[PDB]
Amino acid sequence: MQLYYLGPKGTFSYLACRQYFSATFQPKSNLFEVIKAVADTSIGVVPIENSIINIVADALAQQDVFAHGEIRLDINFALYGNGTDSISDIKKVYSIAPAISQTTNYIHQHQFDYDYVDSTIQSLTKIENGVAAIAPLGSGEAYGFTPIDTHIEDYPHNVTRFLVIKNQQQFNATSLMFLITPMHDKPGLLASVLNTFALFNINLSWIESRPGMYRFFVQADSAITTDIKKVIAILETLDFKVEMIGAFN
Amino acid sequence: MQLYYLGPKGTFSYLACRQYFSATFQPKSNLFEVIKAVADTSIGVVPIENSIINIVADALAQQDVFAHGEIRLDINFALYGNGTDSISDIKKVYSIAPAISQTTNYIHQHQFDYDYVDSTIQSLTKIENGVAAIAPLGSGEAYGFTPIDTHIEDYPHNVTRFLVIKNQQQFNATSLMFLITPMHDKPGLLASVLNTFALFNINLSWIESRPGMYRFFVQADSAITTDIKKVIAILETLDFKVEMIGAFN
Amino acid sequence: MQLYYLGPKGTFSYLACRQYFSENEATFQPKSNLFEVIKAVADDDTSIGVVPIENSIEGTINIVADALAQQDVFAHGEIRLDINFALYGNGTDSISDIKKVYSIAPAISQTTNYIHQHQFDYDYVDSTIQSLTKIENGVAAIAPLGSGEAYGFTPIDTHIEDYPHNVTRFLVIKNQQQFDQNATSLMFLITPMHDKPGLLASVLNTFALFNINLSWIESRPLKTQLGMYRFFVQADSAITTDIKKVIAILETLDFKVEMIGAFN
Amino acid sequence: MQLYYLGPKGTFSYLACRQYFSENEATFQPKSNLFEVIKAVADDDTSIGVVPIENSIEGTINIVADALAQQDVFAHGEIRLDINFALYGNGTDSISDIKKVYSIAPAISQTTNYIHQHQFDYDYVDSTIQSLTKIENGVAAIAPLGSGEAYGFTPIDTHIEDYPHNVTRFLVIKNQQQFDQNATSLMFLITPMHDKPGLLASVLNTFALFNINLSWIESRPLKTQLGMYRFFVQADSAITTDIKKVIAILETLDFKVEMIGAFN
Ligand code: NA
Ligand code: NA
Repeated sequence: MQLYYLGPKGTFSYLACRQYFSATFQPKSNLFEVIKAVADTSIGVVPIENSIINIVADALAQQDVFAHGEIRLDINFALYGNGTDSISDIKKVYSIAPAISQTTNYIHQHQFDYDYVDSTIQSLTKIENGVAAIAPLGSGEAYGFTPIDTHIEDYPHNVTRFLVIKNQQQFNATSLMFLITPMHDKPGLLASVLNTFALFNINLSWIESRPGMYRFFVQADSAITTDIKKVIAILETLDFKVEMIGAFN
Repeated sequence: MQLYYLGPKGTFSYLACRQYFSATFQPKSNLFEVIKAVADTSIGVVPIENSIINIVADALAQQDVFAHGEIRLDINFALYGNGTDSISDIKKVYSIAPAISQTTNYIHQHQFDYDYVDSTIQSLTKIENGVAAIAPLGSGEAYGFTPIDTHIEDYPHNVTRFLVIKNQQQFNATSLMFLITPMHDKPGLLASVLNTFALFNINLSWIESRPGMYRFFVQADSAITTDIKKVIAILETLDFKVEMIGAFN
Repeated sequence: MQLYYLGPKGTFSYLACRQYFSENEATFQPKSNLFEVIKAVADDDTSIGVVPIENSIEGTINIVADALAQQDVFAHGEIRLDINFALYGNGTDSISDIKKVYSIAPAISQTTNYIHQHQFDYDYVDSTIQSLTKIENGVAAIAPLGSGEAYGFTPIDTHIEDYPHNVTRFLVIKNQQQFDQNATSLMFLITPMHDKPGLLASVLNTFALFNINLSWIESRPLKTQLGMYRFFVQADSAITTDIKKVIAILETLDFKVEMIGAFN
Repeated sequence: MQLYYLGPKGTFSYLACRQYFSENEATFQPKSNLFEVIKAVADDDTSIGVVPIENSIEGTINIVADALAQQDVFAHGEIRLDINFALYGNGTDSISDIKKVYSIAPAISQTTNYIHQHQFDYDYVDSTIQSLTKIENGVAAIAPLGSGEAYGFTPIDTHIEDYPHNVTRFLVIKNQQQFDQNATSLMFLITPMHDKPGLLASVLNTFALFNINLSWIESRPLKTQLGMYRFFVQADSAITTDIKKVIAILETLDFKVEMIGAFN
């Protein structure tokens, strides 16, 4: 049971693999390579919402891969030092760009100097007297480093969402993921779609547009119900191609 | 007139700077750094739709930066060789991961071996006898390289969209960009919004959700009109915070 | 205090007045037609009137809806009347004896399956008391259930209506515009200023947004211009912030909105 | 061929029949009430009937709407009649001479500002010919414009209605259900199977989706159950693919849909 995910050890992907469903781990260098692998009858963990995905949504649409589960990662950044450098000894920090913005206020509270690095790995490289790396919690410790502080990010409940993927359309599910594709351009296509679910009061937890026409990624809090089959009928009558790409709990 | 954008010379950002509004160029290492700079009373070019942006949408929301123009880049990949290696001499190619997926069929038509590289710069490094780099057209030539072929991507009209940004809320505009933020959670908030514009038949060219609540990025094909002021009134009555973040032609 | 309604005695209006009011807290004042009823309420400051508003079986509610639109009169309550009928005869006859019935037109129309099942011959009369005067051996009157006993007659048969849940809704009306004020249903007049496609949907979509039920929706033509309409709507809500929201939205959409009623 | 309508001669129905038909392609058959009209059309296979459907000023359209719902009768066309009135007198009198008018109730209600401006005293009569019989020195009849000249009288004054664009819409009805077939407006009966909030909006929202205008929307109560309704809708469209789409959607939403009319 090969579990393909974005590596190396210590990424968000790996953290969510581990911290959630604690199973032979197979790290991949980026996501194209993890989707390919999954699409051998194996498993994959891979982000969809707000990561630090075109590719993912896209393979989901190709029917190369299907979503059987969800995992929501508590985004969290730590500060890693050289071993009892105390926080007040940190002169300078090193982190990738998206993480500097996640933690820009922390940098400021403390008036750290800072600059950028291609990797969290490279962040760890820079650690020395008066130098700390901002990286995800649970991640510096893969390579023997101990946080100076933790929950470092400016905003309190930032979350990334991860899908469990397979090459198996094998979906008692109580959340459903749909690709809804317009067969022609007209005004208000997204509106059509949202309104059809809202007829039936089917709450949509997540919705996404992707290509100047767009197709639609929607996720609904509800089981396979007769109401769901109705909105499907209506959408098809409205000219939407409808394929279910996820079903889970 | 410092023009801040994502570098180095030969990125999509730079290409759109150049090919569109052909002006003192100031390349930046990534986008956080270009938004900061813009937010000195200067200019910025920066992508919003489908790039190969959390950060961008986010600064637009902070009112740190405002959009005064649009540029749509014809995505396009070329094949760069060592100088009359003909296409049939290419054994292997090197490119970043998102570009391999853009061109996966081209790789296959020709049965190239392939692997990944951190950069287009690094792609160019690998060029030798029997080795070619897949990179954006107009980009290998910044560093003296000539395409083996061009329009290499699998799908024909992929496009990225770029905003012209400023630290100036100084908006005769005929496209309008709004941040619409819900003051509370209830079902169908996005629906509310789309339906209000559709009352007035105001076509929305682009719409985006971002944070488990969401705020909304919408762009409307219409001027500052009395109808637009109406939908604004309605949205405020519905409890949406409304700020205009873009206005252009 | 005056209670105007459509007479003569034994109409459905009259019955609604009996069901819903004491004779010893109102003086009953029958009028000849609905125009007169509304006119009397309009001019008598210590009056109410009871007037059909939904599912009349005789005569149009438009005249009532127009009085309300022009604010000649105001709605201060509603009452629902079951529309049921009986067969009234000579005290002797059984149903097997009846050869012929006489009835007002509205009553025939509601009891036609009845009339047919029984193969009665029939003819029309101008009023229920008229009906009653045709009674003799083998002749019956079809009348509002309980109207024959207002004149000293007895049914041969009752509950003879063809449908069981036919209900006419009446308004209790007054010439004063000041309403109960823990009101739990609201009536609005809503008038578009310009012609636009989908005006009614607009209105209904707005109330749905705040999940507020409409128990009644009526339209009437402007009459001052071809093609234009106004809307009558009754909402199950007290006057709340949600309600002020829909009015604001409707006004932004260029409808004028006015409360024409409020009660329980 | 029979043309049933509400009499006697000189009603608005009668006038609509004159405006819209030859006497020499129909035999005119007045009936006493709308129930009789609909009943005659229902039983006469070579018949039409002309019957009010929108903006009646006298008497309810519900009976017509119910006949249509039960498919006793079918709509094969519509005609619009201007509702206008004249003052009819003794050939001698001028308006300055008139002390008193007599009129049917519906006519008083539409000419009341008129009556008031001129300070006529008035009273009611049961029909326009009755009106006409009250005429003498200082006494006039208010009647449908062109109905006095059906009996040999002349107006003292015309176009005396208080509003200029009051229009009653009539249906041309038949007991056969087979329609014109380059039809450009469609009438549907649409009935929900279950009670749900926002049923009417559902229907209207569905037609809007395909940008199809509704020129008329009416509701009627089920009557077999409390609380339930059916919907009458007239759509400006021929029978197209868009139309088949809305019906499919409506049926998916658990309405039954049936064509009750189709014409131009
Ligand atoms: Na009953
Ligand atoms: Na007129």
